[PDB]
Order: sequence, then structure tokens, then C-alpha cells
Amino acid sequence: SATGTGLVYVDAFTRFHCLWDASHPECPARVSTVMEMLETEGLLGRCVQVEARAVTEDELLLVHTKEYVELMKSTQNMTEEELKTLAEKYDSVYLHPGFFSSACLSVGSVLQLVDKVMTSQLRNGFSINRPPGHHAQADKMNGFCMFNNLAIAARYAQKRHRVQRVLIVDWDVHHGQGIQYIFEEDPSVLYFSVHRYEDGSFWPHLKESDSSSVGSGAGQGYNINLPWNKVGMESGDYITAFQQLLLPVAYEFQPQLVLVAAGFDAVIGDPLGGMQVSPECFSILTHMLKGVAQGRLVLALEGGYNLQSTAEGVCASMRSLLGDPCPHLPSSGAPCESALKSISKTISDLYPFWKSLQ
Ligand SMILES: CC(C)[C@H](C(=O)Nc1ccc(C(=O)NO)cc1)c1ccccc1
Ligand SMILES: [K+]
Ligand SMILES: [K+]
Ligand SMILES: [Zn+2]
Repeated sequence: SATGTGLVYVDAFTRFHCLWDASHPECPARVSTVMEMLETEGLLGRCVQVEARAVTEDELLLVHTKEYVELMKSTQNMTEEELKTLAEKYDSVYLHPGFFSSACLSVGSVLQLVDKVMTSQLRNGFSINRPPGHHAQADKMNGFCMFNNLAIAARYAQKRHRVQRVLIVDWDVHHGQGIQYIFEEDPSVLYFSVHRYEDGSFWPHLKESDSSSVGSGAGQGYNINLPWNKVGMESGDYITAFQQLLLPVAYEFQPQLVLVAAGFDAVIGDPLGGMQVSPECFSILTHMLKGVAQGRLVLALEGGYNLQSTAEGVCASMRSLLGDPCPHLPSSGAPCESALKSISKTISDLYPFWKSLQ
């Protein structure tokens, strides 16, 4: 219904895994545990089940090159040896005979929710999809990603639904450099990423993940990086960043759709992220994004590798999508010194482009 929260999940999302590393963190259990907890918590039944669809070539070509799409399509017929040889041409990816099919459904799941939200058939929605997308680039896989789910969804919203301005909020612990690159010169898609950085020590080790990368050309000012340079950030660090930096800019930008790269590798317990964000924080962060774009908010799963922590973070976000009052958080909400240093530096780099920051 018009006030409902959509949810997309298909079994195909479990039908690929790393053939040569049984301990690989990006695994089918990521999504099945999310679905099991959504059901256990009674949240799944409160959502509107939305069918997935496979992305089309023309939709992929909004972001990706024809040669790359064709190469990825050809992986469905490769032997394990051929898949490994190709995967090793990229940074931090594996391949599997079912990867391409699942990746196409992963993109399409987001597009389905964009359709329902933009036409007011639903208020908001969440795709419980893998593979993730935010590292994928125009002509290459990267960081467990084949196709850039949210970058495609943003250009799709603009082409099909005629949206003028899209905000992408990326709270995964990693920098979505793929999204940054795709929209580098584009003022119609504002990209905000908060991520572990540690002066480049943390993957993907890019100079352009620092706050000095503000976009270029017509896009100058429309790329905002908030790099953390110490581990152990908590809910108060994220909430403060949203209150001091993201919300003022978002209201000035006046987006017509908000897409969230909803990774949960910053949650306490993640084996890679190094952060200490409570899952309940994501109820608050989700709530803080519902006040722009008429609440037209679509979350899509990115990273998050502790099965329980990621499922808890998804559930906390879903409670806010469904309109349940936010929980009290035990901490005061005050940030640590390192977080404040990062927030202040990002504001210093972005102030020449946002009246709300001056
Ligand atoms: C070697 C290490 C640097 C690498 C790695 O951590 N990659 C990586 C990339 C993206 C995300 C993510 O969640 N992005 O949003 C998470 C992890 C890796 C590769 C294979 C098996 C384990 C670890
Ligand atoms: K991020
Ligand atoms: K941009
Ligand atoms: Zn991540």
C-alpha cells in the first residue's frame, strides 16, 4: 500500500559463493540470516513483498560499458579455472557461474523498489541483495561487486521517472569509490560516503577517499567524503556526522529520491570493519534520512560480514522504515575527538559549495 515498506529477496541471491576460499566473508549466509531475523522479529510480515527482476542490457549501459557487460555475461559459461583467471585481473573479487545471474537480479531488485517508491505505491523499501554494488566501476569488477546497483538505480530514476536530483548516502564502512567515479562530474547526483580510511591504510587505499575529493567540473561540490582515521567509531560519531554535515547539505540539495548504500560492516562485531556502531544506531540514521525527498528512501544491502550484526542492523533500519519510534541509545550521542577532527575537515573542504555549511 501507499504507506508501506517494500522488501525484495529472492533465493537466487544465495546461489553463488567463492569456489576457492571456503572462508570468504562475502557468502550466501549473509542474506539468509538477514531474512531469518526479519521473520523472527516479525518485521518481514509487516513489509510488502516486491518481486525482483533481472536488469536489462540497456539499464546496465546507463553506467557500464558494452564490452564490460558482455565480458561479465560470458562468465556464466566459464570453467572454475577461467573464472579465477578473470577474477584475478580485478582487485578483491571472486567469480562463480551464477554470479552474473545473481548480479542482474541484485540490480533489478533496486530498480523494482525505485518504481514502487517513485509512483507512491510504497513509501520506502529495502532490497536484501547480494552481490553488493558500490565498488563496481564502468568497466571493471572491484571489491566483491560486479555491477553498481545504486549508480544504475540513480540514473534509472532520472531516465525513467524523470527525477532531477538523487542523493546517495553510503554508510558502509568502505568508500564506494565506484559511485564517486561514476558521478564525479555530475551535480544531479550528490554522493556522501562515511568510511574507514586511516590515511589510506585501510582498503581500498585511495588518495581520493579523502575529503579533498569534492567532485570536478559541473560536479564540483557534489561529492562528500567523511574519512575516519581511527578505529572504534560509535553511534555518536555517525549521528553527529549526519547532524553537522549530511542533513544540512541534503536539505539544501533538495533531493527527490534518496538511495542508501546500506552496508553493515561498521556494526560492532564485524570481522573487518573495525568500528563499534550499535545496530540500533541504524534506526536513528534511517530516521534522519526520511525528512527529505518526501520520504522516498530505498536501502540496498552492500557489505557487512558478521551474520548476526548485519541482520541486527538491517532489522534496526527496517523498524524505522516501517515507522516505529526510534529506540533510546545508551550513549550520549557526543562524538570522539578523532571523529570531530574528520567532520571539521570535511566541512572545511566542502564549505565553498554549500551555504548550509557557511
Ligand atoms: C585482502 C583484503 C583487503 C580483502 C578485502 O577485505 N576486501 C573487501 C572489499 C570490499 C568490502 C566491502 O564490504 N565493501 O563495501 C569488504 C572487503 C579480502 C579479499 C578476500 C577475502 C577476504 C578479504
Ligand atoms: K561508505
Ligand atoms: K556527484
Ligand atoms: Zn564494505
